[PDB]
Amino acid sequence: GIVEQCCTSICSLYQLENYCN
Amino acid sequence: FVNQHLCASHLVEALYLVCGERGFFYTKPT
Repeated sequence: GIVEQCCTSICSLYQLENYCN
Repeated sequence: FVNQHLCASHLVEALYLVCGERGFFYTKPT
């Protein structure tokens, strides 16, 4: 999931957009 | 907006800000 991946990696708004696909 | 790791509720808030209308899913399964 997103929570686990962004816990362990940087998630800028550019990256976060990919989960709004 | 800091470009760091987002583990806390701050991740759900930030996704909600970029999506605008909750076009995403998932929460801690418990």
